[PDB]
Amino acid sequence: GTKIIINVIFFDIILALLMMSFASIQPPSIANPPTVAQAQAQANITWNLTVGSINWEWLWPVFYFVDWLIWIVTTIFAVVAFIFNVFTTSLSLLASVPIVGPFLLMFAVIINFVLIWEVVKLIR
Amino acid sequence: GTKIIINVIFFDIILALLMMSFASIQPPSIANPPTVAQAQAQANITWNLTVGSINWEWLWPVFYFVDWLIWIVTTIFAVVAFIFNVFTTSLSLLASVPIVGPFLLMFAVIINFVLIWEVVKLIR
Amino acid sequence: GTKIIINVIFFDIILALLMMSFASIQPPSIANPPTVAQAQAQANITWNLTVGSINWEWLWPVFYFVDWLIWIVTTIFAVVAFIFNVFTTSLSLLASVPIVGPFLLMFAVIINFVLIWEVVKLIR
Amino acid sequence: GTKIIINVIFFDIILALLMMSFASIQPPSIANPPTVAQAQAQANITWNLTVGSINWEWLWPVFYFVDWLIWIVTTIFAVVAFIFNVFTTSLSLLASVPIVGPFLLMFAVIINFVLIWEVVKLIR
Amino acid sequence: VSLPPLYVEDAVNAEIQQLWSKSPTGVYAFHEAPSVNNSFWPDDNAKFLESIAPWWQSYSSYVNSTLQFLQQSDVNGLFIKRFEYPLNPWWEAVWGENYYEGEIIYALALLGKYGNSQALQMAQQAWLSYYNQLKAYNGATYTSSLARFIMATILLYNITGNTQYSNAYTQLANWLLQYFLDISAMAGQAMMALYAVTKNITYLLDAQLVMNAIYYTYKSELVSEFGDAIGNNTLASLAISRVWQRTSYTYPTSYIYYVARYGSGLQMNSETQPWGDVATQFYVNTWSPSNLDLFWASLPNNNYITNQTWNGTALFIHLYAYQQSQVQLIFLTTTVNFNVLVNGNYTNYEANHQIMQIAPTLEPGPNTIIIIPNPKNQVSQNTNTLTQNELMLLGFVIYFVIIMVTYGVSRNKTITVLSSIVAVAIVYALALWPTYMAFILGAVGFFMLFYSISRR
Amino acid sequence: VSLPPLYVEDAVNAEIQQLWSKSPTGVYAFHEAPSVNNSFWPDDNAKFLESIAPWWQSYSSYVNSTLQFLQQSDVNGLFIKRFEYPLNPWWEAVWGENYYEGEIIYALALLGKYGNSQALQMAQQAWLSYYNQLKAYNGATYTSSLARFIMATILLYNITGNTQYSNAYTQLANWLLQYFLDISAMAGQAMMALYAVTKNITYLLDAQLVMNAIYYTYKSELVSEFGDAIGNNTLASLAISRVWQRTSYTYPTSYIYYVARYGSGLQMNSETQPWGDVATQFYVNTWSPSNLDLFWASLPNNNYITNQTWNGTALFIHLYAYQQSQVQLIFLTTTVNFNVLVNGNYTNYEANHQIMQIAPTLEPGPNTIIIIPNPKNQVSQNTNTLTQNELMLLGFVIYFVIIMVTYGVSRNKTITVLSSIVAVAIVYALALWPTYMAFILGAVGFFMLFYSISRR
Amino acid sequence: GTISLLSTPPVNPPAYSYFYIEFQFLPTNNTPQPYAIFVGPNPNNLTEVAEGYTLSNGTGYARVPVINAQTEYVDIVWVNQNYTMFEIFPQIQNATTTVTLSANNNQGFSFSLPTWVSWVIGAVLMLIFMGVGWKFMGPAGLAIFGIFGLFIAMFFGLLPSYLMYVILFIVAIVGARILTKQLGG
Amino acid sequence: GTISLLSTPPVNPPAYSYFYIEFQFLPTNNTPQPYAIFVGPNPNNLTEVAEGYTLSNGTGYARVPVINAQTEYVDIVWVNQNYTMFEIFPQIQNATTTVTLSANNNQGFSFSLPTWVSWVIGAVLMLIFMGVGWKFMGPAGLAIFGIFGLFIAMFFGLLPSYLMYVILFIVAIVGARILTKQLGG
Amino acid sequence: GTISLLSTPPVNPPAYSYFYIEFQFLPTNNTPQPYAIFVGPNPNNLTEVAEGYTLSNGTGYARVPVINAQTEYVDIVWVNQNYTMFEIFPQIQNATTTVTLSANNNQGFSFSLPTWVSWVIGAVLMLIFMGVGWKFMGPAGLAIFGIFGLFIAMFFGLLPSYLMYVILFIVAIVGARILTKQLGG
Repeated sequence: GTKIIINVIFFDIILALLMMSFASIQPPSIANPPTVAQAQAQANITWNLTVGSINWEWLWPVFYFVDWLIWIVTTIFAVVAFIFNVFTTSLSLLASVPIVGPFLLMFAVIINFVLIWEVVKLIR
Repeated sequence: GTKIIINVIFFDIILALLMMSFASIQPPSIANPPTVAQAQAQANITWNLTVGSINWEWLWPVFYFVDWLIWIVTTIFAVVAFIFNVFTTSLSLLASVPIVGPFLLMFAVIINFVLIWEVVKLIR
Repeated sequence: GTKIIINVIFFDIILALLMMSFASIQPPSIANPPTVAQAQAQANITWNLTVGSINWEWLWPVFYFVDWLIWIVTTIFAVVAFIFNVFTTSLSLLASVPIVGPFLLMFAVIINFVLIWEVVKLIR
Repeated sequence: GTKIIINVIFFDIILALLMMSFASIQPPSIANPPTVAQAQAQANITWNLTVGSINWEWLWPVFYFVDWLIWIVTTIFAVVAFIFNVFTTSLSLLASVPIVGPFLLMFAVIINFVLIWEVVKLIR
Repeated sequence: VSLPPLYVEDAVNAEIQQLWSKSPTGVYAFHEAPSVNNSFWPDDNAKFLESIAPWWQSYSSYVNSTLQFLQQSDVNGLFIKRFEYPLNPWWEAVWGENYYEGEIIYALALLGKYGNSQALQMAQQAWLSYYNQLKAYNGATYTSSLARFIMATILLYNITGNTQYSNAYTQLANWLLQYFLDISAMAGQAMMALYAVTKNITYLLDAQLVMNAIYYTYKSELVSEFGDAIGNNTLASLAISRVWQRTSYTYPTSYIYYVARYGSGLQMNSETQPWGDVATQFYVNTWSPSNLDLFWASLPNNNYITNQTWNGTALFIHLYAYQQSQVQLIFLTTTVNFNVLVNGNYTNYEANHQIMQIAPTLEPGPNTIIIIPNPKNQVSQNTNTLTQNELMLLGFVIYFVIIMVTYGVSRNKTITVLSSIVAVAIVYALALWPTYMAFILGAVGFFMLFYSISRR
Repeated sequence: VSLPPLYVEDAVNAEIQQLWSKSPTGVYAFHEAPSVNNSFWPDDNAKFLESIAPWWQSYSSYVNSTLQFLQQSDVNGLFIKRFEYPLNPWWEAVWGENYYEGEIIYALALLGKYGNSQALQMAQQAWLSYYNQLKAYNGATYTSSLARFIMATILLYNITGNTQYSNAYTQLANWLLQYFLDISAMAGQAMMALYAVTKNITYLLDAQLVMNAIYYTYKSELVSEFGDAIGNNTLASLAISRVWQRTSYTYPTSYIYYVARYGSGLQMNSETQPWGDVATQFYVNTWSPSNLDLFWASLPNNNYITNQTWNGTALFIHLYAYQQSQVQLIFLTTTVNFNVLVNGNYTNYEANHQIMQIAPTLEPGPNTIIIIPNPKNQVSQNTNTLTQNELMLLGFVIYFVIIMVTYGVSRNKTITVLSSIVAVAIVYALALWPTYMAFILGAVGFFMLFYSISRR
Repeated sequence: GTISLLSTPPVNPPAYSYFYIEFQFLPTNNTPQPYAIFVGPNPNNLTEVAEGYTLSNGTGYARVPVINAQTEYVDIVWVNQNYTMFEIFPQIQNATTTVTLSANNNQGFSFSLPTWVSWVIGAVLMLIFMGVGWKFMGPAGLAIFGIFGLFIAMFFGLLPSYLMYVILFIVAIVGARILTKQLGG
Repeated sequence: GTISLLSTPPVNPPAYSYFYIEFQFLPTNNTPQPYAIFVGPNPNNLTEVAEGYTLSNGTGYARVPVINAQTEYVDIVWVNQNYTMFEIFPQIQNATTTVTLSANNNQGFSFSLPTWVSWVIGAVLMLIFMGVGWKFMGPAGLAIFGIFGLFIAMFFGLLPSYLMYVILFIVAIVGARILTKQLGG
Repeated sequence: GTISLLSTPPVNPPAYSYFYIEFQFLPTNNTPQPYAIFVGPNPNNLTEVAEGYTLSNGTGYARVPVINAQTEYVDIVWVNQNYTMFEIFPQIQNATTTVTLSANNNQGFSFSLPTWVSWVIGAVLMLIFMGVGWKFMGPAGLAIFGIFGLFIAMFFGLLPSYLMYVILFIVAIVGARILTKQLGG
């Protein structure tokens, strides 16, 4: 649910602003897409058995598709890293309160555990 | 959720219009579909071992399907690029306000981070 | 549904706090991502038949993708272990009540079975 | 829908308690994860043709991934068995009423058929 | 990880439930007698520690308490005898050296063998202190305490490995060779321990001399322990039977060793109850077989068990009695079905899943009881104003009364269903209803109260 | 990344908590005495910097403050002696050259060795200034300051690598060969440093001459540092024991070095407290073993430790005392279980997870304490109007009173539950309730207040 | 497989206390496993407590309460595979409880009532306090003044302590609800 | 990688204007990348502006405002990798603003108030206008008459212009909501 | 693995301040890892703070507060693997606080009350201000006038500062809710 994600991030940013610490989340990164020439170079392994020579040049589309899949996985991992950073920064700001620290921390980490479970569901 | 996407885009366009800058989003591009002849030419690698000659012509449907898959991935990437452009243009318009810049920017980038998380979910 | 997960965790933490036992859930772990060099070393098996020598070096992207998949599965398992720990700690706190033990336990274990069924759905 | 699952289980437990038979559902089991050494031992089949010797040791990640998949399926089956047991126990408790047996049984088995259809959807 | 058996658990439970109070200084410990209520003997707590050593982790709190008591009841290395409560009709304790303090050393060593490194260090320190004190004089101490010292030294050498203990006990052996019923029993026990460690014939010669040489129950318990050390079935069985003649036992909890049956003050003297526990557990661990463990026997008059032999796969009890009468034997066991044979008449028996019990009638002459566990073709069997309706009517009336009164006082319905809940509680408190209807109506009222709160 | 040990932390914490105030110019710094309250000695802050140099990053703020104080208390390269507060009964500071300013150079160099490049540049600049000033005259300066200058030059050559320092110290060596207790101690310390850097026999000859030559505590601290440099266990241990005779130490926080036990004004003279810290840490780092670190010893009367040797795997303390009495030794350590031996009596001891402490009774003659860490067969143990119910009734009454008063004043229910929350707070403020019930009712009131706000 | 106890359970514990047990499983491959602790008088009548899943190591740490009976059997169950039970003899607490309210130090008002009259008095007091709370605050007032009245009953010799946890449970769920209602869409 | 400026940033710009920067990245393989422009007085105190993702070419076009300080550091950040900053000296605008209302051509009523009295006057005027709008139209009247009153304040020497955008932001979101409420199910 | 401190924690910090710690992990392969900082008096009684995940580099930067006790143990925990603690001796702040209200420069009204009377006075003041806020504005008035009253209490010698954050937390969640209610469907 994107609505829950946005609500958690909005609560995070509002609380951060209310502590007179204006810090906005930076846009997530995206893994580099795989070029066609990279796939062509990947599937250029030619070998020479005693029966003759053969090369896996015609397997270019398969390795291009595999490269797209690994790009998908890498982008998912980068988004995971960004949201982990959001988690860390939020509770780093939260942990400085002297006495009411533990309880506010429990509630904030419950909310950001909802966030992290959304991330885990995204992983699968 | 397409409703959240439409709401974010509508807020973006309404705010852009209210700043007396009438600019509508352009339609997203779609990656070129793979023709049958392209797949036939892809799987035309014939090799001649000492045991005889053999060609992977009968593997045409498999490479056609792989080409359709890479088309799906490329279209997803193109949609990603278009929405990234929407992100950039929205906050480029937003960043010009003199003093209330940072706070309005925080809120707008939270909304467009909901947008970007919808995009990331689309990627997976 | 992340909302149900968050509600169950919030009930767990609130009840734990009300028993004067302040203990917050720790962030879940994430399995180590697979490096490119690890995949290269994995697909470095070269064999020497009487017909000649050949190596599966060009199969690097496939094993990289398989490594990403096993990373996904391992991360799912780690999240499973963390939520199982949450289950165990919650009812360990719940089981100490002298007489009303069994009934409160039945209700709490029904709620945490909703939690565990969410986990099982995550597994699939 | 986890909410429907929890509602059905709560109705089951409440009715069981109201018949003065306090019995809570036991936590579901989880299939054993596959160790790395098990996958290594699985892909240790080396064969010696007249052309030379070759072993499928480099296919370790593929069989590790297949082992993770069969673990997923086995865990799904174990959850299925547990919920089937819940089904059986619920209507075993329900079937003892002398005269209003059949009708209460029809309604309870409709509810637990909603439960079993949720299980079937989980299977797929 | 070991668990205490039933006899030890019962004895320690009875002693703890009855003989546990507050010491003058602050640490909870055992007093001496139910009637005295004043004196706190550290020696007595040492006896309890000896009794409970093999399963120390079970009674962790009590052992920690008595260890603290011993720690604050030792001046340098030698323990004092009493911590007396002043009789009303800052330390209040006689400072004389405590008799059978070698028993204290043995108890601490036994505790150290199974764990409790604090107890082991305590035993080593007190060992050194008392050994120096003895070398100061020679052999001018209590003789039974000296025998228990030899036992403690043997245990310490067994579990510590320090070589000096070896030499010490050798010298200590000479002292025991340099020298009542109970002292003779402990002397023979130390003789047997010395033979077991060094295998020298003279120790056996002295031990068999004590054997051939052979009221106030404890003496019989030391005699039984001595006979158990020697290996004479007749003497050990006779002494343990004399021990059992005057004990009170019920199946679940209580196992009380009286101090004198003929005496007016039977009570539970703490000097003997741990001794009785040690005697019973020693007899069971040594002479009884692996599963069938005989720990209690009610023998009226002067009946005494003579022999208990595990011949092949069947237990034989040879017993002597007077003026017929019936004895009652209780065996700790796991098996459910097994056949007993009194003489040759195939009598029946009672057996739970953990305790079996036979109550046969025995002839005046010597008689044999043959217990065969897991037998073929088993023969023995395993056999061993107002009224309710008026009260129910009154309960219904009271329930309707309180519900209507609540509705009249407060027009709200949620308060009314809450009052229905509390009315179920009240009518259960007076036991006017059976628990079935009370619980059903209570659960219904709970769910209906929450429904009414929801519907507002 | 290193962390300060417990003794250094305690001493610096006590000095900072007691001897930290505002300088006349603005930078916080240490004054001289608790009673004087006026004079601020830059030399004293240099002594503190010497004490805290090895773990400088821990006390970053205080070191930065005192470094700024030194920066504004230096004219060109030579520091002034005092920054006096005028006695009421724009710069106010006597401009005379500060005694033991070579100590300041040594402190800045020691700070520079572990980091703080500002301190290193300061040390180099002041080194050049004072070396030029000395070459102007010859050897007409304070001799202990000259010895500390040789030490600072040695450190600077160690960490900077500039060759001129080498030549300088050689010439400086001659000056020290050209020339009270404390000055003799520093002269011997510089002799030992010169031998350690150049390995020339004449420096050892002079150092052993000072050795053979051997109130106001600091002198003893310099003597202990000199003996530590030499390597004589007897002299260094005796001096550090004389240091410890008149210190006040508690386990958690305080470690105060008095300036004179016999004198009326014991106090904490800042000239000596960092010196005492340096002496203690030097003695621990050099003579004590890796883990078992002895840093404090309460020795009544004139008892003094003579030797502390780590023989194999056991620590030996040879100590001399007068008129029996009991000394108390405190060791910094990590291990929990280890056995101490006073003479041969196997005395007990106290040990936390970080501090062990022994309080034995010592004979008038020389005595040996043997501490064996992680030993086999350990012997020593590790032992060391109204009432509440009326107040609870009053608290219940007050709670109901305030809730009812709030409901009467304002008919709203949200205000009522908020008043219940604040009533829990109030009844906790007067300590009428235990914290358990107060917290339970506070949390319940919080959640019920939010529920009531939701339900409106 | 087999199950074992890594920590000895304390025999003869207090009447209504709890103790930790350290139970470790054998041939558990790598996965958490379910368990349940059936505690009760006589092996036939067992009341189930302590659900949860053991660690991947195969060792689970659980809390076991003690019933008000002379003999209590505690049975660790793997839920499918092998199980084991042990017997404990907790100290019995007398049905009648005597309470001493201390006023002005030495003087103490000591009294003890039969369990039925104490229960009915506490029940009527709970009625009065819950009704007053409903009139004053509202539906949340029910819970708040129920907690207050049960506290004031526990101060006297009245309704036992564990009843509190019941209310303390029911509040918790409600709290969770409101928190959720302030988080999602 | 490295980041560079394809367009020279104008030194000495007006007080509250904006300028475009043309920043291009190096070894960006083929994907858009994040960036952020921290603009502020002194490198320590930077206020973040201009989120967005650069084009796949590796060049991003962004807008940078100018603060009312003599020295302003503008720092383009790749958000993870290398960053670079440059200094700009914008023209300082005096705190006191003098406004000239021209009536009948040549004659002009010129006046200037201290910033505090102008701020409080504008605040009270905003109160009056927003209350009147709430009475007249409603909750949307709040926004409409806030815009009107802030316009009439900007006509005088009163509250600065950018405050408008705040309201102009808050209206926009509301508008989006209603549009969504008229589209989906 | 092993965990280490890249920055030295400042011994003897002020009473209620905070400091940064720079803790880096060893054999962390490439992934972020959890951590928790248990800070408290004596190693047995630790209160948990500073959840979060370290960077992929293996180094995490965290904030640690200081309790009002002479000895404080701060324990970084990897949450599963190795952990380490260090002791800090913060300066103790006296229970009684003396406040000086300066009027007309030199003259200063100085006063200090016992902690209990100050707490009860602040509590009653919070009651009065929150009730007035509820009467004036509404449910949001509760929060607004609670903030105002707690400010006016902090001006005097009254309720401590951190209480504000509690309210400042509770407002934030509410704000999030309304924002969400104006975004989605």
